[PDB]
Amino acid sequence: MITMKCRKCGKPSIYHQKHSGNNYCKECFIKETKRKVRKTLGRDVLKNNIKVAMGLSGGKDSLVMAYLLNEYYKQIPNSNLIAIMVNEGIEGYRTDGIDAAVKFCEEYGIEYKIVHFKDYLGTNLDEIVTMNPCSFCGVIRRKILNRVSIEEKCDFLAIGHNLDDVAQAVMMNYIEGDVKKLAFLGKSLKHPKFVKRIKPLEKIPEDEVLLLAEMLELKYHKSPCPYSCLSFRSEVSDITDNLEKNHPGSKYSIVRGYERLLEHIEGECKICGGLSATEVCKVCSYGKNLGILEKSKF
Amino acid sequence: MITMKCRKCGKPSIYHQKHSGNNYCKECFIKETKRKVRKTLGRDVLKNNIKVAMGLSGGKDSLVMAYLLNEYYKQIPNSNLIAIMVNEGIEGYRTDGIDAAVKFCEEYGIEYKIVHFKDYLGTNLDEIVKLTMNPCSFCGVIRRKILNRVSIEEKCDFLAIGHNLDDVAQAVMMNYIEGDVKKLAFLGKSLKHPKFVKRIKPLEKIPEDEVLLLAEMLELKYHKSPCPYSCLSFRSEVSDITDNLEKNHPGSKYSIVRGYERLLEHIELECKICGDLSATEVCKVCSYLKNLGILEK
Ligand code: SF4
Ligand code: SF4
Ligand SMILES: [Zn+2]
Ligand SMILES: [Zn+2]
Ligand SMILES: [Zn+2]
Ligand SMILES: [Zn+2]
Repeated sequence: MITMKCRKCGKPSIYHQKHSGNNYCKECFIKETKRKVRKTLGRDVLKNNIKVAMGLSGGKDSLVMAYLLNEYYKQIPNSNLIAIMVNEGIEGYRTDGIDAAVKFCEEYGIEYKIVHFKDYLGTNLDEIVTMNPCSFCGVIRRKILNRVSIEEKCDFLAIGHNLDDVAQAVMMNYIEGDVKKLAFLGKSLKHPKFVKRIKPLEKIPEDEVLLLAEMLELKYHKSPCPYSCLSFRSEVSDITDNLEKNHPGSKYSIVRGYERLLEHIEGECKICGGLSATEVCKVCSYGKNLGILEKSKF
Repeated sequence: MITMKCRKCGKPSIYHQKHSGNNYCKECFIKETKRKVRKTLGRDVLKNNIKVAMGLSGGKDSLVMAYLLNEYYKQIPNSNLIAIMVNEGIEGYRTDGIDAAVKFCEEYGIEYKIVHFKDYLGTNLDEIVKLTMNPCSFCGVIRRKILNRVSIEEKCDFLAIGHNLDDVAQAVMMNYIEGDVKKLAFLGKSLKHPKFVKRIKPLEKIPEDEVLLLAEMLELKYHKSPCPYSCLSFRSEVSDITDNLEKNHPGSKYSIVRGYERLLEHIELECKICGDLSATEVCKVCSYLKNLGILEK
């Protein structure tokens, strides 16, 4: 009686979903991942007369998200999909990673747009003499992607964050005790054409994203950062992993717990563009330390 | 340059506070622990014309908290301190635990009151017949209601509980991992309590290691008090998470707690025969009180 046949077709299985206790072959795993992503996005995102910008970085996540989104919008006529790669401009890596994303876009017919850090910002790599490097990079990338999505007049900005990436970030915000970082995430419903950040992979674990990348034979590139290595996220990932390894569905209950939390919690800027308040811009804080550069509003 | 002299007096040290990177001798550590507890309680708790009931269970925490509170209220003329021991009646050796707590109350002159679970309707002489849920949860929930009803009976202003920084960081993390917002809703709302006696935790910001070190220096005769009918492995797993986080990032337990304190201040704000209620449906928090036990007027 206790075998390993597929839950949907009773055929030999390739994946045992440790959370649910369900076995899935190649075909049934792809179908249930597509179903879960279709559920995550909803009918507001998956419909006609919709333009979706997507932040691609060459890794498994971006390419897996890019492939799934393309499969849906391929069978929708007036529903465009644009790919944005943001070249940080490092002497070490970054050059490799975007190459795998560009070659994917060519092979699958996705309109790509490579935008550089050394364009919107004057300095390509490091503001050496003081201030956090990995954070600075992520904050700017978000503002660049928002500005490119507005420029291309996109309805949504798709980001390849998986359930592990979200569970880690939630747990990090919990361990750090950040309520100010939790506050900025609060006002993210619908704002002045401020392109809505969608995460199609938000409920798919890293292992499933990786397994889906292997089965689709997607030529993804890891691209390790030569100027940033935060050991806290790798420590937090081990916490969430060991929690999942002892209690299946921990990562989901951690995330669902933050989703419920964010519901029950209660353009302003200078020169550039609105994000929260005028005061002294959080992005232009590092800009003030050097000198303000091109690309701004009226 | 790099020695080990005391941060407050420059004398050889007995404790290295791994989170602050500071060193304290016996006298300076006792003084900084007393200062932190004085800070946790405030002027409203540490003043004249108040009575403080305190849940004692015989362990280092309850005795350390009982000793500190007694030191303060000893010099305060019009302020009282009552100790309440709750024998759950769940057989085994709970008696040896209360024995250490009673013998402290005798040696230090604190008015003690031993109250039973069986005395407040039911039995619980191992009642679960064939902290998270079912046996361990039901015990903790009742204990709270018994302690509240003994404090009301003695007309106390506050109910002191021996929860330490480790105890508090773990519970917060458990509530985070479980994703409980309904259990988070119970905390707060009832901030303007009518009949409910205010639950104070003097040890709330003192880590378990400091509480234990303070117990050793004061030569307190505390009892181990182990449970023969409850062992929840999740809290022991969570404690290891909070410990390994502290061991790699000093002050993690405090930032986890301070993060929950800041969260609870910016968050969203029928029980027949007994009472409690306060924006809650059916038995409020009373696990059952129906069929298996009943017994009502
Ligand atoms: S790891 Fe590198 S590319 Fe990623 S946010 Fe940090 S600095 Fe930027
Ligand atoms: S460990 Fe034992 S005494 Fe403590 S709450 Fe659980 S059942 Fe009650
Ligand atoms: Zn199948
Ligand atoms: Zn700005
Ligand atoms: Zn000293
Ligand atoms: Zn009741």
